[PDB]
Amino acid sequence: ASVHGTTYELLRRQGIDTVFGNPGSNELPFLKDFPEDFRYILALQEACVVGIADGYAQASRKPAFINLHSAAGTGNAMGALSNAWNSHSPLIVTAGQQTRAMIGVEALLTNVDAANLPRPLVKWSYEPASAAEVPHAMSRAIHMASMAPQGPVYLSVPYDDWDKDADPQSHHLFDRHVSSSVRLNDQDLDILVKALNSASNPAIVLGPDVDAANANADCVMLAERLKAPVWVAPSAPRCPFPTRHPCFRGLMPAGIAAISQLLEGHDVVLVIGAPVFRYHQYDPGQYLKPGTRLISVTCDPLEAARAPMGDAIVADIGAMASALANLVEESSRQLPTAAPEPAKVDQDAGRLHPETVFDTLNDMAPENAIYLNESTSTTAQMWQRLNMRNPGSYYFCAAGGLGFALPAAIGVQLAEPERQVIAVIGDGSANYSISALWTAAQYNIPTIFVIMNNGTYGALRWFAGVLEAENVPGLDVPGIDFRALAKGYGVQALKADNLEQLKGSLQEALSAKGPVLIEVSTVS
Amino acid sequence: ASVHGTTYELLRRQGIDTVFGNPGSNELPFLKDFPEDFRYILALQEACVVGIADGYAQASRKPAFINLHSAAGTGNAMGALSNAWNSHSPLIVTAGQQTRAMIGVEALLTNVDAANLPRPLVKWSYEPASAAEVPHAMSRAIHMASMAPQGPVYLSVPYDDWDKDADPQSHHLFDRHVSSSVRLNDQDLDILVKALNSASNPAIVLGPDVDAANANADCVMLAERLKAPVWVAPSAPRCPFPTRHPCFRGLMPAGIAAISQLLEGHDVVLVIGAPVFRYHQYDPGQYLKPGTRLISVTCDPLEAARAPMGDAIVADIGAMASALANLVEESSRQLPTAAPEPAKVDQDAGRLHPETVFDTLNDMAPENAIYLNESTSTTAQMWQRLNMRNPGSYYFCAAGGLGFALPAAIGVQLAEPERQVIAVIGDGSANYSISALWTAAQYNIPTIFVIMNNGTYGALRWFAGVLEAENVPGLDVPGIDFRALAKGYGVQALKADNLEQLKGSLQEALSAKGPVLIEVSTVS
Amino acid sequence: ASVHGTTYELLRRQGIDTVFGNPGSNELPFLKDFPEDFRYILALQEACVVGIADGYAQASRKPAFINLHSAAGTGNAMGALSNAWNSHSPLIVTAGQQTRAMIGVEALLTNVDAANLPRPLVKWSYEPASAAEVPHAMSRAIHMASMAPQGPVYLSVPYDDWDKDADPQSHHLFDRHVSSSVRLNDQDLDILVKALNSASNPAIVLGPDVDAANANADCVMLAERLKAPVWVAPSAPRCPFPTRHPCFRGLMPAGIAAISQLLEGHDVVLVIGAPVFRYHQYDPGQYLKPGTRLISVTCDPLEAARAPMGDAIVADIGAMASALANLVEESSRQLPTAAPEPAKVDQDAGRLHPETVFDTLNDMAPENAIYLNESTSTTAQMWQRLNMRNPGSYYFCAAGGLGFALPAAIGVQLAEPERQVIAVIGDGSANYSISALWTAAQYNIPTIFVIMNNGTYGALRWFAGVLEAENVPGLDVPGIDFRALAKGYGVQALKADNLEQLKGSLQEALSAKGPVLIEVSTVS
Ligand SMILES: Cc1ncc(C[n+]2csc(CCOP(=O)(O)OP(=O)(O)O)c2C)c(N)n1
Ligand SMILES: Cc1ncc(C[n+]2csc(CCOP(=O)(O)OP(=O)(O)O)c2C)c(N)n1
Ligand SMILES: Cc1ncc(C[n+]2csc(CCOP(=O)(O)OP(=O)(O)O)c2C)c(N)n1
Ligand SMILES: [Ca+2]
Ligand SMILES: [Ca+2]
Ligand SMILES: [Ca+2]
Ligand SMILES: [Ca+2]
Ligand SMILES: [Ca+2]
Ligand SMILES: [Ca+2]
Ligand SMILES: [Ca+2]
Ligand SMILES: [Ca+2]
Ligand SMILES: [Ca+2]
Ligand SMILES: [Mg+2]
Ligand SMILES: [Mg+2]
Repeated sequence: ASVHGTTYELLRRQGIDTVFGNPGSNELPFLKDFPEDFRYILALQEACVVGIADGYAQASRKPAFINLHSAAGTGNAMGALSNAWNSHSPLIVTAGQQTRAMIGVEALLTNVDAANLPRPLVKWSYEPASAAEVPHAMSRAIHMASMAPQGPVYLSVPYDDWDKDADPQSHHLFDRHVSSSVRLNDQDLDILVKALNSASNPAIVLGPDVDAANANADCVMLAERLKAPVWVAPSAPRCPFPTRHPCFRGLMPAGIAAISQLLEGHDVVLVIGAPVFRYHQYDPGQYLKPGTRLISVTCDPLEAARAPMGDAIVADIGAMASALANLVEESSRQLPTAAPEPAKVDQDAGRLHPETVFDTLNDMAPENAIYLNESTSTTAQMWQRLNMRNPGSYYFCAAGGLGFALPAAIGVQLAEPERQVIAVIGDGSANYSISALWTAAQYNIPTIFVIMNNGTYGALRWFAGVLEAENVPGLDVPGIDFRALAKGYGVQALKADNLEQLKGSLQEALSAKGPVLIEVSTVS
Repeated sequence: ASVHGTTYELLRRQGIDTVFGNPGSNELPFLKDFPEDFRYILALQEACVVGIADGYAQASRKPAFINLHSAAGTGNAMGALSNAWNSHSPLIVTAGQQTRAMIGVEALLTNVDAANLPRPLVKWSYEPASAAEVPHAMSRAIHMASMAPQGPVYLSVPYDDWDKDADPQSHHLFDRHVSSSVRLNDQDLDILVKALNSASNPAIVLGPDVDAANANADCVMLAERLKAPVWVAPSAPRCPFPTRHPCFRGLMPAGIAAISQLLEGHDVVLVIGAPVFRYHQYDPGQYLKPGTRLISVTCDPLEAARAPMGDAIVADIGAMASALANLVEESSRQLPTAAPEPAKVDQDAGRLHPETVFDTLNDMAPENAIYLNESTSTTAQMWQRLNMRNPGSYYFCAAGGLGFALPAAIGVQLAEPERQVIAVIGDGSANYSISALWTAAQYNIPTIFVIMNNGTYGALRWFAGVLEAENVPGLDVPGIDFRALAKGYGVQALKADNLEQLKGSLQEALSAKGPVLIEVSTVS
Repeated sequence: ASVHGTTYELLRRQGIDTVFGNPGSNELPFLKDFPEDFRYILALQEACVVGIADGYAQASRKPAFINLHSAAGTGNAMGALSNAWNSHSPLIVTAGQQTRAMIGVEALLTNVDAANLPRPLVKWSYEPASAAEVPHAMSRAIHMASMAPQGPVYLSVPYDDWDKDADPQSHHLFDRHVSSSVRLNDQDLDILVKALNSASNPAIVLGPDVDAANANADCVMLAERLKAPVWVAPSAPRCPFPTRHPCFRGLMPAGIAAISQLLEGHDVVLVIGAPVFRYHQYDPGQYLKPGTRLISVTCDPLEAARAPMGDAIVADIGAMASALANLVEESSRQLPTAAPEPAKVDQDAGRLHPETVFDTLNDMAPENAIYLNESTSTTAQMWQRLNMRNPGSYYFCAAGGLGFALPAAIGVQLAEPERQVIAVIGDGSANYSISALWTAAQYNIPTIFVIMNNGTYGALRWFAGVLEAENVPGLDVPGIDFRALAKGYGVQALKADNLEQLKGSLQEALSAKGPVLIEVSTVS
């Protein structure tokens, strides 16, 4: 067998059947004789390739396989890798290298010092020392991406390796099963359970690894048993809990003082599947108020190590959430009361308040819709106004890096064909990965893109006001016609200049069989 | 509180009370006002510092704290870090940096790009961005070293940081408990147990992480229940099993073909706490013969990912070994028969055969002795001839890097004052870290050093013969007087030119109250 | 031709005929069939290997070739590389790697992520992607080490590559000549010369790259023409000027305020072949006083970039010094007056003051002696008391990293067999690379080692006093018998407890035909 044949068998045997890519010359020998049972999803720029793959992996809860061109292609994707690192996305990033005979002279297309290029944004990065090692290196990549804490990995392959003979002993790679589905030993788990049962006013904080693990339902049972309020950890990349469940308390503000105040009076705070904490704004104060003990369950040693407070347990979130949900006592305390309905913001017949947009989406979208957020000034309102009952219903750039949501919404839609995906994206954010739209058109992936157009980088204008910063350049982005951009990449385009048009446009988008972009005129 | 005071409180609160070090100017502000409840162990070169700390950590089964001088001191220790990485040794390596005001100009003693210096031999490497971050960075270092898979970490601290005010919120660091004591979820554990119970001819292979976890006794119960032979995984850094237990089958040869042949006929091979496998010699062939399934339990994702065959589970070795030992059925098969006694090699009244040395050590040493091996051509015979009943009884440079055993034997002896440590070290190996002897003298740490002196790099001569390599320079090391070197560093010195003198010397060494070096004239 | 044959031809053709090494298994296939016209110099630990090679390269003013064993051997040498980086030493560091077929599984002796190991202490670091690339990679290593600014490089080679067929086109590598012998263009050079000619009170500061370039005599002519005082830049690794020339003003103190004060009143300060500046102690103040302009000529962009003041020119020091010396006008100012003779410190019949030692060395040593300094508390006195008329007469660990001088003195002596080398080394420093003594004995390299024994890390005690630091552990090193250590490695040993014995011992050492160590009892 060739290295090419053995590697594709490995991938198939390990459950991979889709390649997200932008091709180049170093990759043609890998991509040739492309197996009939595999799918290739082309995107026009590598941030888009990786974004699409990322959404696909996150939604599918399985690794996604990527093929990029050498250093320039990998480099174009590195902002996308920043997000993937923070979301623990299992991405197998492969890139082609020059033929081994031309690496030394640094011929054009040579990826110099290749394994260092994507660092520090990958779990593992490697270029094999021989062609026969490639299948083994690919196996390592698959498992490194897939083991807890999941994350992106990188493999560079000289293009002449593919046609070489594989090692017959590579067959032992095909069916390897590697598990990290582990939980705290029984003795120490019993101690934890007793601490939760004995708490007088527990609280629960959930992060993205709960949704990644599909531990949402177990966390609901845990919160109902403990009669505890539930918050989503700050800067949330995913939604880990039904947002109209009586226990839900919403998104935590991303500040030290604000979180310790929220937790005041709670004697035990159990954090699951989140860093402690992904703060953002400067908000100095106490990490915890006196009287609060924090206990973190994380899939990631790096999270456990950097938490400035609390005990931690490093384990699989699915295994731990299931165990905890089934072991804790049913408290006789009263179940928390559901959050009140959000207020309706006054809306005239002119430009749309973002609150209006979210309320209308929540009114019209199916109950199993999936939302993506890259409307950076409106996140708090979005979290308050969308009823997200199901797992896998929300994604936000986990490193704050713009250019995620537009391609990721395509990948999510590919992963979940029966769930309408709706990406809510600011006019600023929409540009970073605008060319991703083409992939939705070409493959007829019926994502809905809602562009919130207020002509400015609104979150930056706001922060400049907080800083009392004057004379800041580059905050406005006037003069972008998003309907024309949609037409440019073959996506049906609609406008909404007022509420009546928003409703009409959303009705048309929801029934459409292809992707749709709606340009919404929002308040400045 | 100062950064100095807060950091030492953190260390004390986290169980650290000993600093292994070689001082320098960037470190004086850390070392001043040294707490009265801490111990400083000086060594004369940094390979020795780290070696001593490594032995201490491995034997104590807890982190060891190190302080080195900037780049040159760290660099002198990097061979020692190569071994520590492979043995999963929890070492907290700190190094002082220039004052922040002098870093830019690269004043003498500036550690340039400091965090990159020890890579790739550390789990985590960091220089804090401010003085008030130092306690938090130290906390990260402690936990990163201590979480599974354990390993060395590195922290560089500008010397002016120590006197600065600490953040009062650093108090939340002091009592953090971080656990990775996890095991496979119940459903999948039951599947594994059923596979072991249903095996017709199981075998067990154990590596160093069993001894590190003190899982030895649980593995004995597991092997007795399964009626299975037990091997030690190749290139063994530690001894995970009683070497005269009826199930013990010794050290596996470090070759692909040799191991698959040994495992032939065994339908299930359970590997615990080892890489799959730390091969050494070129010995191409099948990774496994038809009919053998391999299952690996490892504490290290990197091990699980690179295994070329078998299923893997990433979990704590102590937790998994205890669970497996208590869940498997008692097989009705006959218990394996103990290995026969080793042959007595003919010995005249002249230079000593290594077999003779090991037999005599085994005859005279206490049953709870601890051995270290850095006699590279005699390892197989050592493993056959020493009855090691207890955990923590054997150490060998885990990366094959010479210069470990002499300092590590001092650290092991410090960790286990009631257990006589005996380091068996070749004349070649003894030089790498010879100055470590001084620490044993100064602190009166009564390690016994047995120098196997045959005048040559014997393992290299042997391999040159295997390669049929002629005209290889640098293989002989004549003209070293080890008694004179011992006197140089204040260690009592004895000679053994024949068996009678070996017995006499060992009797004197075993009764001595200080360290002793015995120079043994072994066969060329 | 094999890769082995082609590589050794390349080395020979490029002027390399000596391998400094400590062997291992990954290196035997390189070292076998060792050419009859090459020399192998064995040392017992890799800090010693590299130190010896470094001294050889610095003194010979040509690259030195090193062969180390994989990661552990390379790691043991990294403190030595810290010094080599700072001294711009052209060192070609090669290390053997596992056979390509065993790299993936990380067999014992695999150097993982090899090219990252010695970073950031090398100019270039690389592992070739195929066997046929090895000669080309070796060529790159040779030239990268040798081009200005010179420095260490690293090459890792899988051991199976050596026996493979080489590319016949590798013959184009053999006779490549690569020059960096460049100087400032004529127009800008004329501007510089006019600035020097028009200065009313110029000063000159010289660093180690002057001695490396053998630009010493040109700098003498330059200083005589400009009638300018000459200082050696701080933390001096080499001596760039005759120390009894009337213009010489000695070693600059390594402090910001102290240097700007020394330069006050000098309208133009020309720095050649030094960083601006290798400060050490904290001595805040002005980089330059008003009225002083600084101009730096450096071979190193990194030096030019980080200088906090002055203009800079990046060029070859030899070419620039020769051009400047021959272009500047002869000033009619009076030649500076020679520094006065140093004072004779009172000396009783007891332990030796370091001043006494240096005065006696200067009285008895040949005029073409070469000195090395690793007596860290006595450097200022050494620089005042030794008349060093010739180039290549002084070496001091360029990064301050101890363990340089003892092995480097052996390498210097090998490079300069007609020049008596005298290494003056503190009792603390002597231990770091003590095993290097064996190489001097085995090869009969007649270096003289003068051990200044005061029982303590005196420079650290002094600095602790400056800091007013109490309770600093680890500052004393009692109980080392250096005569016994010398005997241990086969080096003739002498003692000097008083001045009469010092003179007697030095007379015997100077006439000896082998290496000699003198243990001198110096004042505490
Ligand atoms: C790749 C990248 N570049 C720059 C930023 C900085 N960024 C933070 S929010 C913001 C404005 C985004 O504007 P828009 O999408 O229109 O949303 P709005 O803030 O107006 O709601 C920008 C540019 C970023 N996070 N990522
Ligand atoms: C730091 C380091 N340098 C070099 C080697 C290569 N090495 C492998 S075994 C060997 C010989 C050791 O000789 P000795 O300790 O006398 O034992 P013997 O082989 O004679 O039993 C050497 C140098 C190594 N493993 N580590
Ligand atoms: C590898 C290394 N480790 C530690 C130091 C810190 N160091 C600075 S000077 C000094 C003392 C050296 O003592 P000695 O050689 O006896 O000379 P003295 O200071 O007594 O003159 C030490 C350990 C260093 N520079 N390099
Ligand atoms: Ca509504
Ligand atoms: Ca799907
Ligand atoms: Ca906007
Ligand atoms: Ca016996
Ligand atoms: Ca103990
Ligand atoms: Ca030997
Ligand atoms: Ca005199
Ligand atoms: Ca010469
Ligand atoms: Ca001293
Ligand atoms: Mg990078
Ligand atoms: Mg490094």
